[PDB]
Amino acid sequence: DIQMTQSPSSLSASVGDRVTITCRASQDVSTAVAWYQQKPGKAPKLLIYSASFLYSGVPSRFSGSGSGTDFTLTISSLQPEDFATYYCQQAWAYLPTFGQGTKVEIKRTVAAPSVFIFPPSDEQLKSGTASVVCLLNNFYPREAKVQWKVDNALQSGNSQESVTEQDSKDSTYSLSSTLTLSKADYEKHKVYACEVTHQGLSSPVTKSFNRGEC
Amino acid sequence: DIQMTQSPSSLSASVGDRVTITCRASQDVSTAVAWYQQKPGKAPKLLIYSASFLYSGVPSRFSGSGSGTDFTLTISSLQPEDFATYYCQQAWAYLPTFGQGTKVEIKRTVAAPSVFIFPPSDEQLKSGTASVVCLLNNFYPREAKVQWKVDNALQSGNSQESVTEQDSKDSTYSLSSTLTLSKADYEKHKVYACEVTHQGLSSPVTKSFNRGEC
Amino acid sequence: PPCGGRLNSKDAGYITSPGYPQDYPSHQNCEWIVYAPEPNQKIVLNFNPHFEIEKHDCKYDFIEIRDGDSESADLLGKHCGNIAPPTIISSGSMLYIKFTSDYARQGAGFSLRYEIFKTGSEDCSKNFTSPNGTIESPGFPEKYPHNLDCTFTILAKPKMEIILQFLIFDLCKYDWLDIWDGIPHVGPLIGKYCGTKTPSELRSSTGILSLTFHTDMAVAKDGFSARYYLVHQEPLENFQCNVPLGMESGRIANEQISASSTYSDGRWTPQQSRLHGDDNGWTPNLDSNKEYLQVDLRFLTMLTAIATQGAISRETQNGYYVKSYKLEVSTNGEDWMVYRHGKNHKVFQANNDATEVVLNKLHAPLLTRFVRIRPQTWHSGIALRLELFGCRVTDAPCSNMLGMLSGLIADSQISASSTQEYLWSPSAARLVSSRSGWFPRIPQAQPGEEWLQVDLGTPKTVKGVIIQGARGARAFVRKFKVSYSLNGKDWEYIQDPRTQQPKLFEGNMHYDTPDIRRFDPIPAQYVRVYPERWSPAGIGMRLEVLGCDWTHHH
Amino acid sequence: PPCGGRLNSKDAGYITSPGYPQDYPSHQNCEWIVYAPEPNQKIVLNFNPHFEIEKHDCKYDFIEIRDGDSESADLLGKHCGNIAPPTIISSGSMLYIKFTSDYARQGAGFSLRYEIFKTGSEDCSKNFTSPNGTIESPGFPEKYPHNLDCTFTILAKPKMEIILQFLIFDLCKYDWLDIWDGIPHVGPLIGKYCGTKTPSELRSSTGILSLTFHTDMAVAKDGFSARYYLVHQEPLENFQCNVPLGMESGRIANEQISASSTYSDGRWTPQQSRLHGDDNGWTPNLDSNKEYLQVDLRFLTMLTAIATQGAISRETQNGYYVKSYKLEVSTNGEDWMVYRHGKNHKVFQANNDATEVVLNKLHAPLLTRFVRIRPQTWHSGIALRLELFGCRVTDAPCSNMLGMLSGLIADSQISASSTQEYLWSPSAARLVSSRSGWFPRIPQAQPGEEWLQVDLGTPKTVKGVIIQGARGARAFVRKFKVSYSLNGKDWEYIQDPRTQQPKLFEGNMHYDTPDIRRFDPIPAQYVRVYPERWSPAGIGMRLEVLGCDWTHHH
Amino acid sequence: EVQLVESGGGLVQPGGSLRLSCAASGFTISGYGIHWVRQAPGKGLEWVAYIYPDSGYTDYADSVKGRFTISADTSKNTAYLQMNSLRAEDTAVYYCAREDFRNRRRLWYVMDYWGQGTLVTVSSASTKGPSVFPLAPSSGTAALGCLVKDYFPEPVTVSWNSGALTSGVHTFPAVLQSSGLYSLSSVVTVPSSSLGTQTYICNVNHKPSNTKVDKKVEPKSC
Amino acid sequence: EVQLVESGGGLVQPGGSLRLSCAASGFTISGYGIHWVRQAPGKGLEWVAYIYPDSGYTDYADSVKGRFTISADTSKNTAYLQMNSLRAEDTAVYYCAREDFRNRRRLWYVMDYWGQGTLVTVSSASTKGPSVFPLAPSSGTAALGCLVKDYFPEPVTVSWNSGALTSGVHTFPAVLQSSGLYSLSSVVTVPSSSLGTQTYICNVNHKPSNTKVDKKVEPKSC
Repeated sequence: DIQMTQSPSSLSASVGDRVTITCRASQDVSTAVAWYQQKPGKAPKLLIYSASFLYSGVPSRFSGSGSGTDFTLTISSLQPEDFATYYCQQAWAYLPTFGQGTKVEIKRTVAAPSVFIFPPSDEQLKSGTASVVCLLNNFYPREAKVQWKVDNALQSGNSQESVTEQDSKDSTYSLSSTLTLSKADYEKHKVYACEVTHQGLSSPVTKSFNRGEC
Repeated sequence: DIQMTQSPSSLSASVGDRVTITCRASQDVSTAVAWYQQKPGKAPKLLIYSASFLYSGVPSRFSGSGSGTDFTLTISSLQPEDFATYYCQQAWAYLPTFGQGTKVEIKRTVAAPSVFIFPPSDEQLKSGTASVVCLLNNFYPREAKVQWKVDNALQSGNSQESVTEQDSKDSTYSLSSTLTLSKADYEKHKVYACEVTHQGLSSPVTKSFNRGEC
Repeated sequence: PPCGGRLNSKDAGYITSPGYPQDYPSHQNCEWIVYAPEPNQKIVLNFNPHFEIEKHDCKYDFIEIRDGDSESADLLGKHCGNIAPPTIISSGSMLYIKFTSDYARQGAGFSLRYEIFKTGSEDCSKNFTSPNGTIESPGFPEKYPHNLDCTFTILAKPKMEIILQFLIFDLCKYDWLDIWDGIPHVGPLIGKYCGTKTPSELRSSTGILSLTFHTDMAVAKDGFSARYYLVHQEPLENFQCNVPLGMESGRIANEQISASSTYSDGRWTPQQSRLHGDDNGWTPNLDSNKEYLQVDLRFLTMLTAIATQGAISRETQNGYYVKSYKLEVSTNGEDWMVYRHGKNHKVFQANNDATEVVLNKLHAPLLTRFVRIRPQTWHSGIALRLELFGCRVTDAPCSNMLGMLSGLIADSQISASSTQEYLWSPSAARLVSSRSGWFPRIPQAQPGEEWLQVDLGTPKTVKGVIIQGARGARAFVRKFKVSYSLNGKDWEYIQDPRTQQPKLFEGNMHYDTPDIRRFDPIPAQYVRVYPERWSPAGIGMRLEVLGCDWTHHH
Repeated sequence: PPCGGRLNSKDAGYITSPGYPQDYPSHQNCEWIVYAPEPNQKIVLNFNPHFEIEKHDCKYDFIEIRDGDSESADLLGKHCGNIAPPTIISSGSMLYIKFTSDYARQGAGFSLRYEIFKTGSEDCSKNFTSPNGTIESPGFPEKYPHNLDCTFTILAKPKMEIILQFLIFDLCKYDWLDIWDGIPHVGPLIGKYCGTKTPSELRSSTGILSLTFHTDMAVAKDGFSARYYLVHQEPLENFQCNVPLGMESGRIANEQISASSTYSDGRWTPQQSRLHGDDNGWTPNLDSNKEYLQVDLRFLTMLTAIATQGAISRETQNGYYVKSYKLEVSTNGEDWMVYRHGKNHKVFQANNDATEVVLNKLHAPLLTRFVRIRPQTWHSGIALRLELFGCRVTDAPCSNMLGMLSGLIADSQISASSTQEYLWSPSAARLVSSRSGWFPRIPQAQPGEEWLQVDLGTPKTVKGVIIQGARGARAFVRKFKVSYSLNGKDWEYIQDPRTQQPKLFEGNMHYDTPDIRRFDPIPAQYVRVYPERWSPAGIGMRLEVLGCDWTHHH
Repeated sequence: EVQLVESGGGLVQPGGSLRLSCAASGFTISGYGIHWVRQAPGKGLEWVAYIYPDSGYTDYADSVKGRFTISADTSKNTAYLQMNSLRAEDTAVYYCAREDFRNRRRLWYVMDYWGQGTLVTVSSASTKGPSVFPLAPSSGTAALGCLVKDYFPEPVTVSWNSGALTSGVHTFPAVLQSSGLYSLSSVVTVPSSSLGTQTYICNVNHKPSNTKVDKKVEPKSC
Repeated sequence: EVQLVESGGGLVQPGGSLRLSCAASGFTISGYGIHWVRQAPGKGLEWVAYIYPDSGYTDYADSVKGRFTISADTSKNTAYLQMNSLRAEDTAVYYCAREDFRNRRRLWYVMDYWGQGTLVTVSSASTKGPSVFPLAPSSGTAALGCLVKDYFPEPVTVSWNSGALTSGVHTFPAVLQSSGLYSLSSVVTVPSSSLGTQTYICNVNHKPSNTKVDKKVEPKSC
């Protein structure tokens, strides 16, 4: 099989920046190379065929060059909506193949997160286990530190992060930290809190709650 | 659809007789007509293609003529083994179709049947019902009268005939008459008998048995 | 039952060599056209595996599928032997199949099935009725994310000129837009456009003007925007057919002007041949009598005068000018006539110098579309400035072309006494647009025996005919008579008062260049032309009918 | 990497226009042969849908699949455009594909896949070693209820003549049996038989004789039974090459005798031309010098004398007889030579009357297969009775043909200095059987530079060569030298004692009629012929090697 | 050797679906014509459908058009016949037959090799394994047999001593009883001297119920 | 309008079998190229197989050759992909895409229209419907959500007020817990004045278990 490898495998760049993905084929492929665009959880879209020909509907800000073994996609004036993963494919051999893909990320102003903390609900405790969420709504960059404390017992290796795909309008992420422990262990302690270090905060924010409340 | 109809729809004729099946097509068919031979419970065999051409292996005693709307199979020197049903097919229209078929029967010397009578077995009575068989082994012609008597009460509409397909060696038939009644009704009577009128017997033969025997 | 024909694939059907499966006859020429009822659609054919045609190397017997319609479509396949061809999908809305048989030996033949193949494309066609409006791509200024295949036709009530002018044009295999003087593939082609080849304004008095328009998702961005106007005209009687057709005014676009060649420096282009142009003029790459300036008037126009000058070299002050020339005209730019005066050609006496203008009025008006001036003698070199004068055949009162040329008269309304081909396309009889012409069965017939007939469809006032020769030993009708009828059953010949006798009209002197014959306006739904005399090659004819609609009491 | 070749489809493979998918080069002539390793089998091809070749009407670029092998097989398909051809299944064990490219514009091209297509037929082939036995259909006298495709070859140790004679023959599209003087499709065809055309006895000293035999279930009853014998011969030295070849004895069968025509009454047939026949003789339908009696000797025979008489009309007692004639000979019945004496033809003085016999011994012995006598002058009419005299090239001692003609020398053992075609079938160099001949790259080369070489495969006693011209401005070699070697690496030229100098052998005077050249028996595994002189058209050559096996101590 | 072997036939609910397989050995099926022909119990041959796998050409008798779908997997050298919406009158034995048309205009639509047939039965009636009762001789030539009673669907197959005894046997055509279930008998006549000193076992087999019972017939009394 | 809609994907036992359907609307599939391309969770696109139904030409990536069988019913304008002997690493979303090659050498093996993808999951793990717990606000902008816990296989789909509320919502990627079951949360931020006077119901749906529970989230205490 002809193998395609893409360079770089991921990049962040600001809106309006020209951006250049590259794709090197393991042997001559004439101009028979296609570019697709995949947004997460959606089918790929054809952008470029035969190396340099825009497919219908594609913003003219996209363009392809290449001619043999190296090929290059170019987004000249990057847009938020252009957040996606981009695949090259060779359309030459009997069997098609794609590159592993280049993931493009948009660089924006720093956005301080809004941190919220949710306790479990009666419904849940009654079954067997309890879980405590920490929403960091809308921030940038994605690189954000989360710390959990249970009567200040800096717990670790007992909770999980899930990060939203970058908004293709505002270019921000949201992040959830979910903390599992048995109801047996949960009743041991009253006040649970969540602490969030992230660039766009001048110092760590810590959100918290009283068990029982009223 | 082009319809094919065969003439006659059945015939008996002696060994060595020339025999002539006929097939009339519902509209011109050039010479595009095939003849198959079907022995019972076996797949059909191609004999003749394109009206007049013998297929491989077929005894030269078979031959086909025809040329438009009437066609004719001819077995010149009929053999016992030639007992079968013969189909014509038109091989002209987009959709093939066959004739309803001509069934050929071999005419032999008259053969007096051997009549045997079987009572039920303990095994059977115990379940619920009993059945009494009357084998007429090997005879000709197939036209044979069977009468049943239960203490001379000429029973009718309570038993069934099953006739073997004509032997393609000795050209004879065998026939079974099976008599159903409930064990309730069966014990009413002791001596059951079977009577067989058939041409090749100079007078009716009657086979019988004693219930209990020993 | 003559083999071949035109099948409308709206409903899936079969086509087989005449006998099939009975062996096909010798000496055989079946041709079919399978068409989809939408431009949108494609045709697909699948053959039956039981396929037998004579071998050798298809020298003798064979099947030919061509892509479109007619023999000059690309060959999708030529087959012969015992192997049926593989699925053939059209690229347009139409296919052409031809079966050929030699005078020697045959075989079972072939059977295929045709049906519409759906590609995905949308039929976005619209008809335009209103006084003014925009004709454009769907979604213009942007791409409609779909293939398209659409007819835009403008329809105008009689006495109304159609003006079409394009604002933006941004498109020859993937995308194109051809413009038709009539119904597409029935009227003549005005021209095929594609690219950023932005087409010049068009003024049609034919009563229809239509565009076929095709796109592809493989072309990244494409579309067009145009405007149309319906302007009322008023036919005067007091009216000379000598208006300038628009070299100086520019109503003839640069697009329409062309030539055999032009000087190497590119400073004497065809587009400088406009009368009174202050920048040089037209000169060819050489100076010889095998050279010409061509103007395409686009629509069938009446030419009545030519006016020419020379030219002063703006860069050197030299004086070049033509001294004499011949005129060469055609209805389709392919078949040409050199204007005659008496037996031999007509040499026009042109200029004596560069600046002054020389007028030459034609003997009698000449009906054409493409015009060529051809220099014969000159001073120094071949310099040329030019105006053409005339007017529209429609500028006469009650003189509309009634549908033969456009297609507003359907094939079904066009009948004939005999026809030479067993199965005969009625559109073959159409003035100018027909690829060949009407020929009778023995085209050397006895006079008054043969005739062509036009059913106008409702009772009209008929005021003339236009008559033309036949394209495809070149037949034309030299003299003819005309009868008319309202019933289709009771017929009156157009009488001549001098002679008291069916009037005998003059016909053509040429297979291409047509002639208008007018007469007292009579009421008629049916008109018939009966040839009386013809060229040595026999009767060959194309026809249009001139007239207008019927209209008081208390 | 020269495009095209011969592929053994035992393993499924691909064939594509050279570049594919890269556009194919211009000016291109790829031809392939795809063959199954069993007669049994068929070839099937399936094309890739991505197929692009130049349009127009395949006038310029195209693909051609022919059914069998060579350009004169029937055309299964000729394609060009963007539609790949549909599955092509062979009818034999072999297919031929050819791709053509003009010197102007190209496209992606084509790719197909080949593999063996299994039909159901059985390969019932057998080789025959034993002194005597029956060669017959399976199940004979009856039908074997299966298709068949079988090679029967008889193989004989050297010095053993093979005699084949048929008892019953009951079979040209469904069934046939061709007989080969060698390995089928490598040796010459002795003849194709089918029907109740019961073939005459054959005596072959070639060392092999083989039959290919094909049947169908569509033929109701068919089969054949024959017998073969291996008879020991003993080559004498004291032996004249003047034995009668068998018109009178009948060893030449009626089957083998033929003529341009024969008299209308059918009472002077060719089969009456046997010397001393008491029933009339051979006369043609007219009497002219454009007429001939033909005898096919079947195998390559040496002719040394002709004896002719006239004939007395048995029904009228008239005396007809030929007075003079020319002789015309060929190795394949297609390419002919008129016997020469000096510059011009040889007129043979024949008879003075009907009864008496006239003998004419050839000047020198002539190696041929087909013989034609051609009357030139005659008394009253053309009457002819005839014997041919000669013997087998094998009747010399140690003079076996060593495999070039039969195929017992494989293609792999046949090499050359240059060859004109990039990729060159080695079988092209075979005496008589090769369809064309060996031509070098520039066929007008410098002497001693070019050579053809035969690897006999083990060390043999070599005693001569047979040399022939080339069939397909007709080249033949006029003079040559021979070198030999045991090592394939140390080479000795055959020396001439008079001159003390590599011996220079005489070659051919004709492109077809071959010449035997013998010499002192030397040991050799490799033999080389180096042309020194040739006809104006250049070097063209076919070759066989004569010799025998090596064999004392204590 | 050219062969066709059908499979996948059997009992099926009306309205239900079923899929026959025609499996070619000895030759490649693409580039032949594979036809299905059916035969309703004791009636004539009905042509039903066909396929020509290289091209894809298929076509169907009106009696099945819209409900049956002929097809072919040439990588498996097999043709299929997918039957849906099954009516009672589809009940029949279904043969698949080869047509060799390439280069043979005279043999077009001629069916030269036929599979062995597979039985498609369409009934709301359920499966039922048989009861095997012996038919015992008396107390020259005397005869004996086996009564295969109360089964459905067809067919049953009988043999004696596992094939060892063929000559003289007679297996009768199943009759359809008023009860809705079939029953047949198999008999053999044999010497009344080798009677009562010879093993006579009949071997009844019924695929549809997965029943084999080999019953030993003796002449018993008291 | 040209469309492709896959179906027939889901959870399946290893070694087991499954059959995807690509269903073309808007155009006839014969005379196009129908490709299958798969994408393993969060990895790149793998080409797997294709078919060109007029001809029959098919071919396959080595990673599936011998186990997968692409095919097409043009009477139903659909292409299929029959997968057998399923390994774990076949787990992926499976797209089918159209290739328009006739007369277009530059668009050969180019995939211009893509179906929506269907998810094939290969696990010995069994199906399990989810538990939906609410995430209740406090006691400017306060936020709230739903915790969809303890389900398998993927995917779950969340919505608020049946689509009525989109703007400001965030449904998180399911994480695989150490327990082997997935869980995600969906949140939305909204004004703390319209809080406690507005119906906020999240709508969790899980096809694989046939569960819909629409849970109403409130800020409760005591």
